[PDB]
Amino acid sequence: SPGIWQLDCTHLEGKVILVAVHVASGYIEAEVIPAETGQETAYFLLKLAGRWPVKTVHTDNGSNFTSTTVKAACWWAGIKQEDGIPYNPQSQGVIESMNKELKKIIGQVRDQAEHLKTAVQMAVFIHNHKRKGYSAGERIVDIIATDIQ
Amino acid sequence: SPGIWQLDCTHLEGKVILVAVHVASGYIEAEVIPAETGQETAYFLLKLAGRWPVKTVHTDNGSNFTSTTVKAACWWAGIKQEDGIPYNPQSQGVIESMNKELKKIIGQVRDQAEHLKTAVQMAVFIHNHKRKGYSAGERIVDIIATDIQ
Ligand SMILES: C=CCN(Cc1ccccc1C(=O)NCC1CCC1)Cc1ccc2c(c1C(=O)O)OC[C@H](CCC(=O)O)O2
Ligand SMILES: C=CCN(Cc1ccccc1C(=O)NCC1CCC1)Cc1ccc2c(c1C(=O)O)OC[C@H](CCC(=O)O)O2
Ligand SMILES: [Cl-]
Ligand SMILES: [Cl-]
Repeated sequence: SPGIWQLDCTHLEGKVILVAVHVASGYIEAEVIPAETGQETAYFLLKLAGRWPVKTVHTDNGSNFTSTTVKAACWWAGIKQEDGIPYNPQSQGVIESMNKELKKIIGQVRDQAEHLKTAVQMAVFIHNHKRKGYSAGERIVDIIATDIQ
Repeated sequence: SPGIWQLDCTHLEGKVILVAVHVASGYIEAEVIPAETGQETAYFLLKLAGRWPVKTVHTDNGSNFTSTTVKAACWWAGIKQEDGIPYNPQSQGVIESMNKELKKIIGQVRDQAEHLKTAVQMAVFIHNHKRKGYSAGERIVDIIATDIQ
């Protein structure tokens, strides 16, 4: 569980927001891209895995699961690439709610930036710092530190 | 010191590599940009502070210290923006050595990607995972978790 992440792709303003969620904590990273491609996904995972100890990624769709570019990045970064089938139905709901939450935050900050990417990074900040009490940022660090010890 | 970061800018292939170093751990994040501008620096800090609890940033030069765009991002993200004067001369040496190390790693991976940005992210990965025995990635998480507790 310390090492398990889930990919998630959502759309706004004719652009794609690619999100990785640390399952156990709810901590996220995100970026705006013109379109989801294998190359964009591969690069995003390479970034993520240099920053956090990513053991397993549940891909967001079959195209990213299939993509040899994505598989190559997962190989490079030592990530187990897995499907994203919601064997637990709770997971669909969790991601749906998360996408709705993020879009709400982006709306709340949208006038504070010209570019969507800026607003998305503001939303990442607010999401990760929000106390639910601990924040997602606190939880991911505690979970991983506990694992290291 | 859990919240103290240092900016560092280095050049390769006619491009700029912007680096943030977590001082106590040596953990890094980095990006390739066409040129250092206040806007590029501001966006980079916004990303960083959404991902780690950034309390203080020692800016890499006087232009980024002065920049009202950089100050705006530091205001937004709750970061204390400070100068980067090496009152401790060991700071110069540490950064210079870090730049040399990163460039060495980039060279070792350079043929594994067409684009410099990919090679830089590979270098970030290798640097953060390298055991020196703990890695910088382990050190940052331990330092921050101890602080939360
Ligand atoms: C078909 C993929 C292209 N490329 C093939 C390649 C080209 C030359 C040498 C080796 C390899 C190779 O297969 N290397 C092993 C893989 C394992 C991790 C690298 C690798 C790559 C992937 C994603 C990227 C890249 C790059 C790049 O070549 O730099 O560049 C930035 C781009 C940014 C996101 C965006 O713009 O979509 O994401
Ligand atoms: C002079 C800065 C331009 N901008 C002014 C602005 C424009 C409209 C509304 C508010 C504000 C405003 O001052 N907001 C408060 C600040 C506090 C954090 C945002 C803000 C900004 C900064 C860096 C960026 C941006 C953007 C943007 O407007 O989206 O866009 C992506 C760009 C990517 C890096 C690159 O390409 O250089 O980094
Ligand atoms: Cl945080
Ligand atoms: Cl790591």
